[PDB]
Amino acid sequence: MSSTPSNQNIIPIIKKESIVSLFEKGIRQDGRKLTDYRPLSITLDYAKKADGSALVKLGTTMVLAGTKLEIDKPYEDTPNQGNLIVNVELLPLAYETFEPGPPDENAIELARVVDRSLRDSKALDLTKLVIEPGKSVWTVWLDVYVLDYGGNVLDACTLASVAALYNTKVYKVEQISVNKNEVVGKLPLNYPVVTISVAKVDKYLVVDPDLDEESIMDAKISFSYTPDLKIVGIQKSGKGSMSLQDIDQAENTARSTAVKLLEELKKHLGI
Amino acid sequence: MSSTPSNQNIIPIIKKESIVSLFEKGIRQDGRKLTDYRPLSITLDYAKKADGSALVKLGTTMVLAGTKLEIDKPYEDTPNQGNLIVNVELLPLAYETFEPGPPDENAIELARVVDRSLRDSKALDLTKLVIEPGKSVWTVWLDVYVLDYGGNVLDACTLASVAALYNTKVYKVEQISVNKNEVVGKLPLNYPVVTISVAKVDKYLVVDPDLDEESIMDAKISFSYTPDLKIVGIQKSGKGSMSLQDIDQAENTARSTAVKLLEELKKHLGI
Amino acid sequence: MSSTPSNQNIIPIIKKESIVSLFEKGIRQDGRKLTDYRPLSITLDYAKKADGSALVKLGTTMVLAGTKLEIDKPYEDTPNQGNLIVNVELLPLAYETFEPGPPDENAIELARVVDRSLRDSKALDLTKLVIEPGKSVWTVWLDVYVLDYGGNVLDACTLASVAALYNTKVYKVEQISVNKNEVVGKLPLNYPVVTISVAKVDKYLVVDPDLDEESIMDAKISFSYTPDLKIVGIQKSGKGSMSLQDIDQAENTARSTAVKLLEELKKHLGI
Amino acid sequence: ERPKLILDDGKRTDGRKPDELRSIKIELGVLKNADGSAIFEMGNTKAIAAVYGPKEMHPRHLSLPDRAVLRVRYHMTPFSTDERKNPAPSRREIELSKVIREALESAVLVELFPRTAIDVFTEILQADAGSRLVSLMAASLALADAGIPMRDLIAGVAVGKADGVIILDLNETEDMWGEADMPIAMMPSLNQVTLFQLNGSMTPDEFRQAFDLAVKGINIIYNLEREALKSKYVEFKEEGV
Amino acid sequence: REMLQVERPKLILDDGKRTDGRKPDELRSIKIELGVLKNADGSAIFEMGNTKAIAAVYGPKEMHPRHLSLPDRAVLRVRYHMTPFSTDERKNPAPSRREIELSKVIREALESAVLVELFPRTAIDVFTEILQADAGSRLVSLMAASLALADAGIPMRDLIAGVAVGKADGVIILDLNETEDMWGEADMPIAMMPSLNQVTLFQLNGSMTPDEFRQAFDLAVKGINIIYNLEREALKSKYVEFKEEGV
Amino acid sequence: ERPKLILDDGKRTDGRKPDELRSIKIELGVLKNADGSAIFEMGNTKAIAAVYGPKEMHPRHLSLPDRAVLRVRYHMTPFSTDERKNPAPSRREIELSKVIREALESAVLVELFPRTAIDVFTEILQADAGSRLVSLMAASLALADAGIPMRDLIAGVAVGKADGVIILDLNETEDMWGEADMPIAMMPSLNQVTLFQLNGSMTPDEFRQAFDLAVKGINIIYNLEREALKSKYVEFKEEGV
Ligand SMILES: Nc1ncnc2c1ncn2[C@@H]1O[C@H](COP(=O)(O)O[C@H]2[C@@H](O)[C@H](n3cnc4c(N)ncnc43)O[C@@H]2COP(=O)(O)O[C@H]2[C@@H](O)[C@H](n3cnc4c(N)ncnc43)O[C@@H]2COP(=O)(O)O[C@H]2[C@@H](O)[C@H](n3cnc4c(N)ncnc43)O[C@@H]2COP(=O)(O)O)[C@@H](O)[C@H]1O
Ligand SMILES: Nc1ncnc2c1ncn2[C@@H]1O[C@H](COP(=O)(O)O[C@H]2[C@@H](O)[C@H](n3cnc4c(N)ncnc43)O[C@@H]2COP(=O)(O)O[C@H]2[C@@H](O)[C@H](n3cnc4c(N)ncnc43)O[C@@H]2COP(=O)(O)O[C@H]2[C@@H](O)[C@H](n3cnc4c(N)ncnc43)O[C@@H]2COP(=O)(O)O)[C@@H](O)[C@H]1O
Ligand SMILES: [Cl-]
Ligand SMILES: [Cl-]
Ligand SMILES: [Cl-]
Repeated sequence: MSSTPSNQNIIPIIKKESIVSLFEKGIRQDGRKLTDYRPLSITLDYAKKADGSALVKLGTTMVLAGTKLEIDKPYEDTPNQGNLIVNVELLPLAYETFEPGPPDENAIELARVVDRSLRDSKALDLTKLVIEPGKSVWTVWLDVYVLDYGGNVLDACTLASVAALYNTKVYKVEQISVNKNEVVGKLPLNYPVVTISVAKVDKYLVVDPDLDEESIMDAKISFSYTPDLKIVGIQKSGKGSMSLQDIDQAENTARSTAVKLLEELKKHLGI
Repeated sequence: MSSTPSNQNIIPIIKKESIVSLFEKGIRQDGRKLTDYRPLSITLDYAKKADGSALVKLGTTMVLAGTKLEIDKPYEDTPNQGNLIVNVELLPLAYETFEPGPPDENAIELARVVDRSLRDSKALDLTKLVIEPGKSVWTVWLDVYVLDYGGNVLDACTLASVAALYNTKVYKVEQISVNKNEVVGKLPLNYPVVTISVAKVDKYLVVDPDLDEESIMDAKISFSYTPDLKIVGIQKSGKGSMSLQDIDQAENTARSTAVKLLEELKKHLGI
Repeated sequence: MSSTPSNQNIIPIIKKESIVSLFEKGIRQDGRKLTDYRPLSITLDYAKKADGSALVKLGTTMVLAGTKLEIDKPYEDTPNQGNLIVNVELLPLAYETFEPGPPDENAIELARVVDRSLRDSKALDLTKLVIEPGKSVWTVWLDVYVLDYGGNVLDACTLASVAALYNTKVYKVEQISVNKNEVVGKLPLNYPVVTISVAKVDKYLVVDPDLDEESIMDAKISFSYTPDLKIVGIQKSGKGSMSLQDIDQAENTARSTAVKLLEELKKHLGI
Repeated sequence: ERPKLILDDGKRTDGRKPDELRSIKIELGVLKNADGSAIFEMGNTKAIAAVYGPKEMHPRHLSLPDRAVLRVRYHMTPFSTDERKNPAPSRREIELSKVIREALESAVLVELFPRTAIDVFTEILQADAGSRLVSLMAASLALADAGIPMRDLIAGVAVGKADGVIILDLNETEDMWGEADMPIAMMPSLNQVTLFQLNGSMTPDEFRQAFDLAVKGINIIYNLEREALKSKYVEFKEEGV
Repeated sequence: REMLQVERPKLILDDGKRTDGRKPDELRSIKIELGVLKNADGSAIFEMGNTKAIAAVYGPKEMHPRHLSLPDRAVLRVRYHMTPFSTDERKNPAPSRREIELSKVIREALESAVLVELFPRTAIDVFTEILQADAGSRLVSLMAASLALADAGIPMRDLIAGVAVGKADGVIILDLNETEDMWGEADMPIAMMPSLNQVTLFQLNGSMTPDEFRQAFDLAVKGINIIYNLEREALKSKYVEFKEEGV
Repeated sequence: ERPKLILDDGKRTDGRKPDELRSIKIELGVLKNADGSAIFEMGNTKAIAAVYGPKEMHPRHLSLPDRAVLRVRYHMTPFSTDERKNPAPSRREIELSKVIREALESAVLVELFPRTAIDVFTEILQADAGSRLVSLMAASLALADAGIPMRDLIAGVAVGKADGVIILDLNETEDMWGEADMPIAMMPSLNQVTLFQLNGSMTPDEFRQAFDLAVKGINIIYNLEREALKSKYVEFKEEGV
């Protein structure tokens, strides 16, 4: 059963206006324009014992994503596909008020949202992960851990995920057994994917909301893009609502940002 | 661990005597005699995506039971039988003081009680659900959902269950796969079964207690009957106790009511 | 997640000095010396439906351990070994501050500690439990139930366990099926093992702390010994700390006690 | 194999044109014990919602000082689908519950009832795609039936892309094989989007087209909701937008 | 229609006698002892034949979760549980549906005896463990509890006594076997406050004609009364042993 | 074949002498949102700890009247090991959390903060034996970073017996195949043992030898901890005690 969060911070009336009055001048607290992204750092192969890993810092948000490959019989439903299991965890260490031990509501929501934009975009080609058709396929465990909650966690997960996958090493397949030091190649990835979150605060729209900005927003909406700018996932979020034209502009903005972010993601990954 | 329900409505001393004073004149609040049943409605094949379904209204109580058939290897213990898995659920739509999330003390008890009177009566012949002996049998999932708590839920479950089963459609068995639009026949049912609950309030016995009547009763006792009037299950229930002669009469009454109820159930089912 | 026990019996400042003032004279409340063990009773084959069982009374502590043998495929990891499974039940029955529901961090700790001193000591030879190598082995379920919490539960579990195993009857193996009334022999046991717990209270060290003594101790440390006095497991326990020389003497004491306890355990088991 | 989603004549698998709603059936106050109840049916998707009106909270500290706490539950009965859905809640079921709760939080005037919890319980009796929207609307009406004041009623459709054709109100089949499935919910009078999700693929254009169509659908539904409120019972044979 | 014979074993054998050599109206060997656990406020071990249960009681105390208490009553917390080595094949420790239902049935049974009004805001813990199961485990458990409560000095209306009564090979029999529970037509646990002639627990699984029901019922009482006397005795002398005997 | 641990001039599998520590790397205040944070690395075991400073308890009755309640969690990320560790906590993970909590309870001055909970969260990012000690030390430093007053910092090593040779700071490999694995943690300034465990087999003598060696190791580590406190960042290339 889902219920209104009692614990998430009720940020005073006064503080909200301060931020809005700045928005009115097209600037924010940290200094960036309404459509700007926070500084982005990506450190690849961070967790050494992962198959592929990525440490992402988007502003003060920190996410560590790591992959782990396993050989399984494919699901009886989908006999010609490898499996993908995305797993967001919101470990308390992220924020001043969290519960630990395997994920809750938002952790699950984050995972499914990241899942759907990897799967539905065929950014990762699951049909290319088949070893013995119907008998054995690769299972790609994606485990995404949020270490520091800086706001706009979704976008940072998408990034950490895409990065971890691109970092992933496939191994030699001894015919029966895996061999974990003869590296065969890389994951069958068609292209990277970015998720861009736009927050509606008051009457303004804001790209990549920070912690404060999130706590005062009416709602946020997230758009997943493939490199050629096909929309590949959308998620409205938050207890407030949003007008029709709000959403229209939101996507407009989300998209012309997507280009910039995608280039920068590629630079971290190496084209 | 089991513990005294705290949640429940402690119904005042005064209200009880109002009801008892009426019982003394052989009448109840709703108008019926001490041995009468509430009005009964049964709508068959209610949930369309079930194999068989039944919506039962006994007074203000509402139960929707639905069957779902599956092919399984039979229990290693019982290699010549199909399986019956009952599941009663007290969803919180039922009543004010109700539990969300998978079934509790009361619910489990309801399921097992319903189970035992179907299984021990051989009302449903499990030996007649074998496809390949020892290799594959039918598993009959009965799922009983209580939507409106009007009191005396047990009897309405028995009814909704028996009805759902009689509504159940068996399918063609392609030898390996099920074919869900060539209907082969019906479930191997020997006869219907009814459960009659008698509540001891004060010194009186009352058939089919309603919500008020349940909250003031000392205890209730439930009798399951096959059409031939063989007792096929008994369950005492409630915080209080009951004398020897109380039980004697309870069964006497329960039985000469069973006949009437059975005749009415059959009308809904078409004999 | 692990947290400081809130139901933890905060035994007053005053009561502590009564006990310490006695320790200063080298005596305790019950009368025994600082290095003495509480009276020990063992009743073998107590639970009749167990393969082997032992009821142990160490002071007012009661533990009932029972074994149950099963035939399983060995773990793909360890293909030439029978399996050992120690479960532990701090039965709510034992103390007034004991929640029910499958093992808590305390009950698990006891199990793993008992496990490690049976397994790492090769007191029970797991390689000697193989039926058909790689295909089928014996799984030894050890289930230890604490019935009365008299303090120093760990030692009494070690004892109950060792006793239960020595009481264990192996059965005839019909080649496919077990035959539970042709007794083939006994468990492949190399030797018994004892665990001795030494509690640091104030500046004193105390062997086999009772309930009061446990509630006032800084910490306790437990040593597992094989018959010719090889240390085979160590566990520090408690919210407080212990000096280097404390530990040194602790083990010294633990060991010259181990001899006496082992001789007494053997008497109960019969040579 | 893949079934063809738009047949040679321009009609879908159930014989609807790209712009036609499925048969809608609504009724209120169907449960005695709930404070408010509603059954909603779009085509073969059948949901029932019960509301338990503003009451204080059993766990004291979990309440809210100025707000009602919404407690929402989306759940699929084991016999709502072609193969027995497991009763124990799935990740899908959990996400949906949140998405729905949030949706309702934007409509319900939760400030009016501090320290109080409002329970909204939802059961899918038959799933045929857009189960989450039928659920949400059932809830919205059950809340209205409960006399709980909201900003507006909530109305919604799944809109999608079939064989490159943008279509209104999806099938089980259409959800399964089409390029895109995009549930949208509104407070239509306020022109406010309450729930918005897309899974699948769309060009910004297609996105905006499907969006325009979703509105036209929502408006027709919203009128039936108004009607259901007045007369307690509404039926609607399928019609073009 | 050749040389065909039934696979289910005969339950009423030579003379009146059952599989364990008892006549239809004979109780299994009973053994009771109180105050066996140091740390409990009240304790009891009860044995009927090979069914052997232990019950511990934790006397009237306030509730850790404040709002879960009752304003005028004690809250009974009861637990029926089977140790993994109580049966012929390892019973799983984690509680079964059977175990859950039985806990409720037993709790309710006790709620009718214990004077819970005397202790508002307080919880009374009753913990029960089956050490060997041989049918009627729930009754051995309930009685163990009743006595453990009495041992705890908690005032009740009466002690609770109970037997499983059943139908074997069409013969009505008293106090069932593991074997008789399985193969017989009917198994009917019944518990009483015998002095008050009050039924506390009542269940039937299986099949019976109203007549058979009433016969079995009469027999159950006769059994219960003999047991009830041993309970009284166990209270006074803390220890009771009873070699099997006909009603 | 059981691998050979001590080779033909007594160096170990990673080329260390019996008395050499693995490479240590410490850094504090690495997390923005925590009240105190630390990353600790010994060889290939890396842990991260976050602390959430003294705050009141959400469940009122669970607090302590004169003490802070320590809430500790040891957890291994699914990609910390050679084969995906399951995220849901194991029995091993549970015991360790307790063993660690108790360890910390002897250092932290919990009396100073009645009614308050201090949260200590720990994550193993790579496991290479002695994960529990790296975890504990990370915690100890994260607590210190949080400005929470303790009696002393906690330092620890796993000491063991390899091919009958007593060795300091164990490998993944050495933990596996060696006769003994004995984690030991200290408040070195107070000469106080905080955590102490042995799994495996040892003669009282060997026990006492390993013990002496563990101290010498702990002291070197303790110095780096002091250093990490002052300069917020410490690196240490392996060498002999
Ligand atoms: N349960 C159920 N029964 C019957 N009909 C059902 C239904 N759920 C939906 N429907 C039908 O669909 C409509 C409309 O709803 P929706 O828009 O969501 O449409 C669904 C539906 O068409 C189809 N689908 C998914 N699961 C189905 C089942 N069981 N039965 C029938 N159809 C099913 O996919 C659409 C999108 O689903 P979702 O939003 O959940 O996204 C999924 C999906 O893309 C994929 N996934 C997961 N499980 C799948 C199965 N069984 N089949 C196909 N695809 C499946 O992963 C996404 C999220 O999965 P998640 O649960 O978060 O994580 C799982 C998953 O990654 C993996 N797992 C498990 N089983 C599988 C299979 N078979 N294949 C791939 N991966 C799998 O394990 C992860 C860990 O979870 P754990 O298992 O440990 O709990 C409704 O009205 C109705 O008509
Ligand atoms: N999870 C994990 N993956 C990979 N590497 C891991 C790791 N955890 C640690 N490490 C690596 O080892 C070093 C140092 O570790 P440690 O100091 O703990 O030394 C351990 C470790 O080396 C090894 N071990 C334990 N688990 C391991 C896994 N998964 N992989 C590799 N090695 C593993 O055993 C040493 C001592 O272990 P412990 O004190 O925990 O006692 C265990 C152990 O001896 C044995 N056991 C349990 N699980 C085992 C696996 N997977 N493989 C081999 N042996 C394993 O049983 C003892 C008791 O376990 P417990 O959980 O209390 O109870 C279980 C057990 O009785 C039985 N069970 C379940 N599965 C198995 C297997 N596979 N084999 C035997 N018995 C088994 O069932 C009981 C009931 O619980 P249920 O399983 O039903 O949940 C780290 O730093 C890192 O580098
Ligand atoms: Cl849907
Ligand atoms: Cl029983
Ligand atoms: Cl470790």
